[PDB]
Amino acid sequence: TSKDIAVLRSKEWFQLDDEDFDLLNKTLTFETETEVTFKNANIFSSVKCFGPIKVELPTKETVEIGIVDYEAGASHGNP
Amino acid sequence: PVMADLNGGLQFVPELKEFTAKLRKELVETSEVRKAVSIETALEHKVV
Amino acid sequence: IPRETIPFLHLRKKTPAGDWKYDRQLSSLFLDGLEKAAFNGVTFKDKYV
Repeated sequence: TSKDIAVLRSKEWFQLDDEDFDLLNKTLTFETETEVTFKNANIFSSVKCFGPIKVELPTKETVEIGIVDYEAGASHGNP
Repeated sequence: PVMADLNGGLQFVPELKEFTAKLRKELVETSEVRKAVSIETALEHKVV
Repeated sequence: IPRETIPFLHLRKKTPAGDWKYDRQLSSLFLDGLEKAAFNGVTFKDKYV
């Protein structure tokens, strides 16, 4: 659909090298790594979530398009 | 005999079919998305 | 085909208004096929009707 690429572009950690890209009938892969500093067993104190965002080609040979960069504090989970 | 055209002019605005299909096919998007965004953002707000 | 002058065999064409009026060009080649259809004739091969 096209209402999904918007909620995506609605995002702040879903940034790319070029928003121009076409995001329909495309398949994306998210090889993300998370770092976190706690202050309790559940209540985080700092959260990093980075990692590339890759796309299927007609060959399905994934390729890099954009980057995730989520930063946060006092979280209770990972969005 | 006579005929009364009580149409406001909707025989001029042409290719009305999709002219109309659009006017609403926009609302659904501009509407549905904000049913999706509003919830995930609220959802987002619920994990942190 | 003279000007202002409609033949006996014309096709038509629509306006954004809602009507159908005599084109000339459009209705001018229906006839070359005919004159063609008359000195040489048309085929209907491979049709299915």
